[PDB]
Amino acid sequence: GSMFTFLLNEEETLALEQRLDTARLRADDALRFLRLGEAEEAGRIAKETSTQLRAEGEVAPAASVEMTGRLDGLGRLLDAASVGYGAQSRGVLRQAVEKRVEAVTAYEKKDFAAAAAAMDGSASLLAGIAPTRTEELAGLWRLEKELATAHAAHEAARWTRPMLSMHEQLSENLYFQ
Amino acid sequence: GSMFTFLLNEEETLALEQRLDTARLRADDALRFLRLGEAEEAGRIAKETSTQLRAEGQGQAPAASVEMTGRLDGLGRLLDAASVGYGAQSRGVLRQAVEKRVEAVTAYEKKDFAAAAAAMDGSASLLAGIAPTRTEELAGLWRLEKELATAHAAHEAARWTRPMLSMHEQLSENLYFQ
Amino acid sequence: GSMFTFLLNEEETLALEQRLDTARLRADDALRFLRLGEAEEAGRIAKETSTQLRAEAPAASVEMTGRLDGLGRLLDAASVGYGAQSRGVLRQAVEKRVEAVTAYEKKDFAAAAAAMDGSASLLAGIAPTRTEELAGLWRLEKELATAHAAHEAARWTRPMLSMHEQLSENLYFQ
Repeated sequence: GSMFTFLLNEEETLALEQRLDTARLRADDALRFLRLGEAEEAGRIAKETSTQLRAEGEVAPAASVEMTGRLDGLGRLLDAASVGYGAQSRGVLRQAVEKRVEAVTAYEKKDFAAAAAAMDGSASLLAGIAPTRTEELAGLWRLEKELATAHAAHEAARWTRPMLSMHEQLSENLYFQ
Repeated sequence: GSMFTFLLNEEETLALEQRLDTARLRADDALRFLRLGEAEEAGRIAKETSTQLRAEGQGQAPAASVEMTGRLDGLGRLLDAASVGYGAQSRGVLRQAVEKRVEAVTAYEKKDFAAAAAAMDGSASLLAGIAPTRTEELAGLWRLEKELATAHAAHEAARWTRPMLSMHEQLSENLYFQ
Repeated sequence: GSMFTFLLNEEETLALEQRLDTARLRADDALRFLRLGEAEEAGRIAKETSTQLRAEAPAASVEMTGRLDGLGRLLDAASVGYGAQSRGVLRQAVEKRVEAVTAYEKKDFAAAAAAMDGSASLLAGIAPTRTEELAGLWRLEKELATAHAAHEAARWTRPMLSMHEQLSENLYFQ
């Protein structure tokens, strides 16, 4: 095809990339405890990870991108919950998955408010798998929502910053503005 | 990946990509029902998804190796879901299905892609034993995985034709790769 | 400030990549057997895959990231295959992976490597007559993380040496 190559000034994001990568490892291990029926420890890890992510932390993605990421976070939570509690709680887990199906239907219609509401419903239903650990399950869902938003903002800025530089260069070259 | 991004201004290529991603979410949720032993609902979703995906593709070439790499991943997804949903009761049947997947990977490594495709169909067929009243549902899930792998490889092939941005890796002050 | 591009066909690099991709498929199917409680067959495939990988200096941080991912795949397979009866052992193993991540975050890679080995060793307890097989699974995941880190380290020296050789040929032997 045809290639146009720009030389731009680097924006370094490595320490931020590693920080989100580490938060993702932490959330994964909280979910590994949930896969073993250990909601107390899963919740404690999630609370500390959320705390650390907020303490150490322009252009926002489109709402559709936010919901794509949050759907993935809900999927991770449901999959962990299903391994950890499917021996006993398939009734409640089926309800939670049904709600996630409604979230995808809303997402497909571009009704992102209904998508977000259905996803919150899905996570609330999981409280029924460990009713003495509902705060922990709620913290796991908050962490997944927080990591989804954080990754989407980093993925947005990763390409927005160079596209803005290119756009501004072409604007100067073509219109002398 | 993380070094490439595709401009999606054509809107019809936007809508085609979102349609494939959304059919993937649908198939994932059908597999989530299978992980809970709900083969009837898993199959109902798989058939609705296949029907809609085919209809919306109407009126709209990757190597055999590329097709099979994607189909192997679809088989992997189905096996993993069935193992969570039915491993407590049907490890005997699930073991047979995985053995057939192993044979498919051997055929794939030998570049015998016809044998690979056949061995994957045998793996999926053997899965019927975990839920003998829901054998049509289980075949519907496998067809959806194959259909999604075929569609994604096609969309991934029509990728070079679309405008795109790429970042080069800097090897030195004056030397880059892409 | 003129720009020149050398176009090179790296058939050997692609073949190396596919060899690692296929070994990933083999390792995954070993883990699939573990998810079904079939530790004997899992370890057999692991041993056979490690042998084939052997017949056919990494950066520390990259190898450690790969090892942590390998440990995650092993803990996830083991939780599915044995979580119904061996949760006490598996919980201890996950605790060690958490220690490994903390050490990794501090770039204390000796402590991270020790914790990961401890995590995998604790997994042995889920199938006490098959701990050789479970150890074999973990060795394969570490060998794969070493092979990917080695591949990444030599990713540019390979085509650079090929280019250097082609330029030398054209400049001095034509």
